[PDB]
Amino acid sequence: GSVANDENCGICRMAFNGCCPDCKVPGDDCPLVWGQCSHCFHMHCILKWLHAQQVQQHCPMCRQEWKFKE
Ligand SMILES: [Zn+2]
Ligand SMILES: [Zn+2]
Ligand SMILES: [Zn+2]
Repeated sequence: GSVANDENCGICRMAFNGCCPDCKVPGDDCPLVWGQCSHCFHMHCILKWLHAQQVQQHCPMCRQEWKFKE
């Protein structure tokens, strides 16, 4: 669990210090992407979330215009 840990994604609830679920990559070019806010999701993941669904663009969590923050 009931703890509030933001160290885990929301789409695949994985540790930012790990490799994507659908990606068996060792750890070379598979980092993560952050948003306007603490929001931190895996590039490929999030990217696909918005790159697959054009209907809604608003962040998958906040109602703010999804921003590909650095
Ligand atoms: Zn990956
Ligand atoms: Zn966000
Ligand atoms: Zn993800």
